[PDB]
Amino acid sequence: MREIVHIQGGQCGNQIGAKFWEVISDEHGIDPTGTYHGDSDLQLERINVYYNEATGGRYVPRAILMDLEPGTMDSVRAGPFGQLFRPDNFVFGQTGAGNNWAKGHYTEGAELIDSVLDVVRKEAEGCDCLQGFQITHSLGGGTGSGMGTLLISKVREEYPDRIMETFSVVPSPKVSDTVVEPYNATLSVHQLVENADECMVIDNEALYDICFRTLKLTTPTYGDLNHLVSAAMSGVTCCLRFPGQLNSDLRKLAVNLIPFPRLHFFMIGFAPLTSRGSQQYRALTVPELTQQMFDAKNMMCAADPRHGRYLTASALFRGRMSTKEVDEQMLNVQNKNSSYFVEWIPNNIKSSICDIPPKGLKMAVTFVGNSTAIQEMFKRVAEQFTAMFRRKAFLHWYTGEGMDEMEFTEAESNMNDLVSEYQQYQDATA
Amino acid sequence: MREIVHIQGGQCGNQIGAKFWEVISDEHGIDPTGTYHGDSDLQLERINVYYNEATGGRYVPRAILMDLEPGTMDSVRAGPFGQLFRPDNFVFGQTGAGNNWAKGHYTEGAELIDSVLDVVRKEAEGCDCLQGFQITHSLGGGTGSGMGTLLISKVREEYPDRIMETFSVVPSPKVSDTVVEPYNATLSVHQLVENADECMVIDNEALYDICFRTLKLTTPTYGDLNHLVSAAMSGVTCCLRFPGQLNSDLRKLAVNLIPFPRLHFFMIGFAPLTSRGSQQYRALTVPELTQQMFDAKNMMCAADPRHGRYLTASALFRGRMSTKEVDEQMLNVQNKNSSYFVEWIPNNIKSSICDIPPKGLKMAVTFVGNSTAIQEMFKRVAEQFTAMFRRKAFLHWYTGEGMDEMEFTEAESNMNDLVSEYQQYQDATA
Amino acid sequence: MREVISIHVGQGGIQVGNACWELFCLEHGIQPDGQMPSDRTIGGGDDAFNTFFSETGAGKHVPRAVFLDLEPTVIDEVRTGTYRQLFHPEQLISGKEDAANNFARGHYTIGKEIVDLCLDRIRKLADNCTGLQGFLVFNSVGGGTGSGLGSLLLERLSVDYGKKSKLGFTIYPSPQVSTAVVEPYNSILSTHSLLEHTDVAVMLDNEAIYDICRRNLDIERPTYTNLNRLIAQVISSLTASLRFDGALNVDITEFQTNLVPYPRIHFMLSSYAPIISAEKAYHEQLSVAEITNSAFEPANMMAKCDPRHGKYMACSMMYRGDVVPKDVNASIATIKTKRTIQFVDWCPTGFKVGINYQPPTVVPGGDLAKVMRAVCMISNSTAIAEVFSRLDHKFDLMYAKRAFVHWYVGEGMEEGEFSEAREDLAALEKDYEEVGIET
Amino acid sequence: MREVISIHVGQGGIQVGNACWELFCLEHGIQPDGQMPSDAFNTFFSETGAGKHVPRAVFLDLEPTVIDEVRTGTYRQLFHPEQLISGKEDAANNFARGHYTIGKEIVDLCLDRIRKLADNCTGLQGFLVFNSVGGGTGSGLGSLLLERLSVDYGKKSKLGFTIYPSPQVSTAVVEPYNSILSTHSLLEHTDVAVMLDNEAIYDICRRNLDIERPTYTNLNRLIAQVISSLTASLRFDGALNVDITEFQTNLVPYPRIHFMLSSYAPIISAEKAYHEQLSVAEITNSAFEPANMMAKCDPRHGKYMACSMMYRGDVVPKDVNASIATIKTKRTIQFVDWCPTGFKVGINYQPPTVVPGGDLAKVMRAVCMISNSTAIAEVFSRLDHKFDLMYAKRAFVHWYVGEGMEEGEFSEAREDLAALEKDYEEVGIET
Amino acid sequence: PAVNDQAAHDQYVRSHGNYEAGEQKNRNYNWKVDPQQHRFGKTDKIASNEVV
Ligand SMILES: Nc1nc2c(ncn2[C@@H]2O[C@H](COP(=O)(O)OP(=O)(O)OP(=O)(O)O)[C@@H](O)[C@H]2O)c(=O)[nH]1
Ligand SMILES: Nc1nc2c(ncn2[C@@H]2O[C@H](COP(=O)(O)OP(=O)(O)OP(=O)(O)O)[C@@H](O)[C@H]2O)c(=O)[nH]1
Ligand SMILES: Nc1nc2c(ncn2[C@@H]2O[C@H](COP(=O)(O)OP(=O)(O)O)[C@@H](O)[C@H]2O)c(=O)[nH]1
Ligand SMILES: Nc1nc2c(ncn2[C@@H]2O[C@H](COP(=O)(O)OP(=O)(O)O)[C@@H](O)[C@H]2O)c(=O)[nH]1
Ligand SMILES: [Mg+2]
Ligand SMILES: [Mg+2]
Repeated sequence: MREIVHIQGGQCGNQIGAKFWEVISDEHGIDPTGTYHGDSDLQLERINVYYNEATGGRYVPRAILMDLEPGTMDSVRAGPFGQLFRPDNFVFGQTGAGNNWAKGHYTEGAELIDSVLDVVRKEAEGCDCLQGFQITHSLGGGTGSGMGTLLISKVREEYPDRIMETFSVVPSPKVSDTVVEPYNATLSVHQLVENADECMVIDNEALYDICFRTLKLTTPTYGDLNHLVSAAMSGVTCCLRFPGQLNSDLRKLAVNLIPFPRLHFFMIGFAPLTSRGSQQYRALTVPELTQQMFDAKNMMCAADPRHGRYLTASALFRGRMSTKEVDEQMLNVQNKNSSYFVEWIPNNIKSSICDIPPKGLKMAVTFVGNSTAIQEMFKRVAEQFTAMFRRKAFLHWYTGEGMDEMEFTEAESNMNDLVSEYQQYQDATA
Repeated sequence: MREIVHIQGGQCGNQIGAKFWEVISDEHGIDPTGTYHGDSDLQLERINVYYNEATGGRYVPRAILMDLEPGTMDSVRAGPFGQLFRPDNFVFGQTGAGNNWAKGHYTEGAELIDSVLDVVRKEAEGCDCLQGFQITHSLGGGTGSGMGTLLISKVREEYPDRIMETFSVVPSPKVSDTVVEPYNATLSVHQLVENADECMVIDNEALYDICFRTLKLTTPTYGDLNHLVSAAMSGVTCCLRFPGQLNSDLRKLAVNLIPFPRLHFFMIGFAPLTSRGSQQYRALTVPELTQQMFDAKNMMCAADPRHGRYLTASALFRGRMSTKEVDEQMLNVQNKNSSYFVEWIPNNIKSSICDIPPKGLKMAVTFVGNSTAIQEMFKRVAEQFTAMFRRKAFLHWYTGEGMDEMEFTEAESNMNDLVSEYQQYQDATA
Repeated sequence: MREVISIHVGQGGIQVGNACWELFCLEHGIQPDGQMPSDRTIGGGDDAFNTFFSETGAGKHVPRAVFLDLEPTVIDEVRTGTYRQLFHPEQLISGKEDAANNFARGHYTIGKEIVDLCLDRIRKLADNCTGLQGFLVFNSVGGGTGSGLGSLLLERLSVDYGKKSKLGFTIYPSPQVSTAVVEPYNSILSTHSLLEHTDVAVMLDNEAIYDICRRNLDIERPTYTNLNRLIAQVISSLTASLRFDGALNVDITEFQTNLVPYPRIHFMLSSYAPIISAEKAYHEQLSVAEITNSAFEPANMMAKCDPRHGKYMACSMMYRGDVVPKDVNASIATIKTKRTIQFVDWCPTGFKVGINYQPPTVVPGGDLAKVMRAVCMISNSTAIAEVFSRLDHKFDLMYAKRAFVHWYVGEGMEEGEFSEAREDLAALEKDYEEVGIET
Repeated sequence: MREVISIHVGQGGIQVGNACWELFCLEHGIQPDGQMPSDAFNTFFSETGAGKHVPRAVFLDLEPTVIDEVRTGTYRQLFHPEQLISGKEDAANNFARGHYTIGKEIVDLCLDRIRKLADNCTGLQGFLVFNSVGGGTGSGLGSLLLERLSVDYGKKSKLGFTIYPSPQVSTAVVEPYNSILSTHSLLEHTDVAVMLDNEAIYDICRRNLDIERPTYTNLNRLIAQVISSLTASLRFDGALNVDITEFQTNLVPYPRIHFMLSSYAPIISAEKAYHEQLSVAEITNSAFEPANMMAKCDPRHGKYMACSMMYRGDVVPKDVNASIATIKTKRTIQFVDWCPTGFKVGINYQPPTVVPGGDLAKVMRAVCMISNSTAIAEVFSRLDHKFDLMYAKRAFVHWYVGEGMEEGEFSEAREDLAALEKDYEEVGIET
Repeated sequence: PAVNDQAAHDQYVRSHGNYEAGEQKNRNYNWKVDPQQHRFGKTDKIASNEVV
């Protein structure tokens, strides 16, 4: 019961998803051929959440892969774990969005979604009791941000009471691969705040720093960055698939983290992370995990958490540990840093404990925090947008496919409205 | 409990620490791989004073290695006992100071000191009940004398109530290896007198004198001087680490040695020390130990202790010995040398006994003395400084990095003020 | 002949219930599978277990309890454990969607589809019983389904049975350490329902139990398993007079006639002594005089409340072991001579003492050391006004700007019940301050 | 049914209580484990019902070094594990640290434990407290403990076995500072005080036991023997029994003058203790010998007020009386005019016990003498001189000031010592 | 995993005093009685009916 479905779109989303399924299958003991090879009963206890059951006893993930070109979806099938997914769930076009949000949301993306909504509707209908959706996509691309945000709107219309997760990779100025990133990123934020219940933002800038310094490996690639995100993604739903002292599903996280409906943008991080040469000098204890958890350099976002005030924060502990240690550590950090925690809400940290740690680790921690420091990212993105739009540069592509400059101004006002509304509580006092 | 964290900076500081940690490891029975191999049960009871936690049945020191150039630490990491230290604690720049106090304290010191302060904060938060800090550095160099004292200032700012030790190797005019020594020396003394709680001055000339005359060894090197310094440093906290008839931690020494707040510069010495050829002819007894302890040539400074009067003195005895003998020998010395002990402080000698002798000896003593005879060390430094400062020689290097004549004039004024206020008590009587 | 029915709702109540049912089976010699050991099947002729269990007609015994929760993880975990064969299969009611710390979810949306099934189970259990004394309900207040379903059950049971006594062993949030962030909201809402529908309430916060384990049991890293073992001993001690012969027996109905002066005032906090480990248990005598003095020690209060800040009203303290009626009288009279412990003026005599012969039992492989004597205390004092006042302050800070409200309004909750719940806590405060005033 | 609680605070108190308790356990026949291999013990030990016993003592310190020795030595089994109170940071010879900074965070638990012990006790005679005056925590916590006990229990007798600094031999350097403050604290809070400075015991050891290199272990054995001889009347049958309360009946003429110094005899090494009969007349003169005083003080420099001597062994009452007449007839030993009868005697039938590995030789007769005399003013005068020389230019004052002590406390203690010396001088004159 | 066994866990417990979840403190006594058994208390000797 209370199972969830997975949808991934674009190149960035597909690469994130292709590694997330690798991580999950390892925990539950599923080989790439879909045959169980585990050792404990708890691995097969709650497999209904992420997997379907087919004749012959093979498990298949309930995931939908969407894109507008077969370039990336041909590689994912030709590589490892390509036989895990159902061949009929692969849906894709033939042209490609061409890094144009208007093309991926108005002209070409709207034409394709008739097919993909059918398989999603079929998947969400055959389940016993749906819990929610989760989306992986990038806000800096055409098909990822274009079709991805449109798919959220229509699914929301059919499932008003279900919850939605989005693991979004927003583009930072320091690492830029497209020249029209500020345009389509801003347009994606407009529709995202309206429909998505929970939004987690990821930065390629921050992931590089973590891999450069904490893991101390000189040559990262997109393979390693996708793995860092994958570990956190499985951590959020860890307590949904394993027993624990304190149980908290996705809905419980939403209630305890969102004070007001429009403020649902979070930052995430993982612990422990140690280099190969320094892994035998560390001792795995709760007091040392909480130090790396709250480290400002460990967050997966370019925003500095010490530049604002934490509205609320959550920690998901995995492994064997005592609740007295966990509870007393979350109290101390709040008292020592009362300046960085907003003061009209007492004890704004929620703790959950799961009894099964990840693969090969005695203990692990996933941190999800809602802080006012996230405003800086939108401010610097909007600054790039207003310089480009004041000259109407590259705007003949969007105006040439049915959308007008009225929408561009309207979207900018809402995004600027969010920051002003979000920063209000940073200086608000009781 | 009542544990201390160690910080070593500069070439001289790193060389001192590389020997001090070897001595401590040999005393506590720690192999070069960091695994306990002791024989007696007492050797493990108080190991948390100096060593941290690690998985695998091993222990790791709580020391931080800091320098602006990677030359010396890359050498010590490949040497003996070099695998104990955590690679995370190794912090280095890429430029170096080049014997410039301004460069190592204003331009490059501020840029790098953030990481060392962060790691020190990590260690201090981790440790159970901090007792204090101890530093090993040389005052005649650029990176050491500047960045170490900047660290002293910041650590005193953050922990105003903890204790602090510094072991300064000040430049001596008899053996000079640098033409710009007086400037940074007086600049560092000006900062250190305000912040340090316990400072213990060492001279290379005195060490060479000792190894040439008492040890009677033909060719001393930096190894033997470092060994003497390490033994003297370990003797201070021997009674803190091990049980004894009278236990006395660092705090008990300060309140018994410092009469007035700005008189906290001591000179130290060790006994017994004998040549290899005369080892089997000598008799190791308490009177001989205290005789060599009060021998003038045994001090580790160029200052003659017979040119001034002792304010207070403290001796830390090691081994099993009768308490009456120690007291009667102290009284006998203080009575037979009543001219060299200032009158208005009756019974100005302190004694402590620890029942665990050093590895190699049956009896050993560490002497610490606060004598009005330390001023000649400051007097000779100031004479060179004013001679070089009258003509403004070599001053453009310092004044081109944010410094000017004002702080030089201020420091020389503070330098003479300490000398005058420190000599006044030599002539002050009851 | 005499029965009591225990109701467990919410994760907090269920996990406490698991510890309690481990102790009851061991106290009566029943194996986890429900069958008595083969060596002494016919040995246990006396039916002292009839208070909690019921004979199946041929062989095993079934507990008189039902398990309730909307989330399936905790319940189905029991069904896969070694206790799968003890409980009746269809009295472990399970849902599909959790309340998710939302009181409106567990009282209007999901809670109304499960309360129907439970009352059917309770009806069948009650008809088997013939001398029913009362109900025992365990639920954590600071939770969604714990406060939601518990409110619905007590309201439903109050009209379905009427005069039957009900006891609530609730767990209120700690003064400073907490798990959730919005529990001050639904704690007040829970307080509204149990005020007029529960005869006796017990304060069992978590901070006090943490300190007891750290100080007396000498456990530096306690967990929830250790906490629930201590609570089980309190439940066993209170009901020990219903199933064991003693000098002074006490019934379940022999609480509200002696501990409730006024109908509104029925909240109380518990205390237990001695709590000691085997390493230092045999250094001291554990005499009657010193075990009863530790009961009044503020550090052994099971709730983080300071009795020195208020007056005592009534104390029901139960002795089990080899205590002598002469010994307790001398110990009690000594207390009255003490000046720090001050009772209210209009209560000249304020001690209800019970004596039992069965010494307390300890689970093998556990923490505690078995001792000849133990005393459990239930005290009604005016000092409990602090725990409600600090909850009132926490709620007023967040509700002043309508924080987290939209999660409740959208689940069938009207805006106005937040205000009216606040007033009743304020009304409760005035009752406590006006009852301890000097006349 | 008569009991007495002993409090050991500071390193000196702990290291003398170790010897006291090994001696008591050996004397009563209880193994270090606390078990008795198959009623007089009831004064010091409490039965747990099945097997072992527990001493009526509590250990205090802020430095965990000495306590960890007890919890790991051969006596780990004897003591209750939560009455070995241990701190984390030592006072480090700073009196204000042990009275104003960290003494207020540990004294509460000590009072709790003492209350628990006193509730168990039923015939509490009084308190024994052992401390080192010339130290930080010893003078600090001891002061706080006496201040709290004096209001908590009231009229219960408290006896302080303090150890003042020696005239010329001492270890610390700020030690004269905090001895005066502790003197103020204990003057109005201790009913009977005994002086047990170190230098006098060193002389006794060298002169009698013929050991040239004694240590603290040898010294603490003598103090334990003195304590056992003092308290043996509470737990053994004798011809004349003296309680604790018959010391606050016979030795303190005026409420202020309650300081005294002790003596013990015979103390002879075994190599020469058997060539002499050591009759009662010999031991009674060795006790009055000025060189045999346990405090570095000269009794010939003042009068005598009261003298209590405890005989244990096979003594005969008439033999004691003849010794009293001989002492009175001697001209060097003179008593004050307003005290015609000046001796209180006690006789006990239990011979002294011998600890294996010790230096003392077992003898049939032994006398412990407690004397109140005007000669004790000289130690106060010499510590006053040392303090005045120290305080002339305000040395080491900032260390105490930066811990919460007001400036005028030193002056108040100084005038207190002046008043005490004036009281001794005015009471020493004739009528 | 590179995890420490019991022979290192006990050493670290003795060294730094870090404990597992809900682990008692073992002071390593020497018992004549069995700690698992025995009721750990002093009982006053109770006689039979003396009033007769
Ligand atoms: N003493 C004790 N308290 C517990 C335990 N488990 C949970 N709690 C308390 O219960 C509160 C939250 O409610 P939970 O028990 O976790 O869950 P619930 O009451 O069933 O409500 P839901 O979360 O909606 O399912 C926490 O703040 C804890 O204080 C436990 O095992 N022992
Ligand atoms: N007779 C005797 N005296 C001792 C012994 N140990 C210490 N002292 C006395 O104690 C004095 C110093 O104070 P300490 O007891 O050592 O230290 P403290 O009182 O515990 O105060 P802190 O050092 O701050 O803990 C010395 O002058 C000694 O005379 C001992 O073993 N036997
Ligand atoms: N983490 C991660 N980021 C990626 C990967 N591939 C591309 N990106 C980022 O995504 C941005 C471009 O998005 P894109 O893939 O073109 O979106 P799409 O056109 O909708 O598929 C670039 O700035 C990259 O930094 C990947 O494999 N992993
Ligand atoms: N005792 C000792 N002194 C040293 C050693 N190495 C260098 N020195 C002294 O340190 C002085 C040079 O200081 P330096 O290392 O350049 O200071 P820095 O520039 O701040 O690192 C020389 O005068 C040496 O006498 C050593 O191994 N042992
Ligand atoms: Mg639950
Ligand atoms: Mg001490």
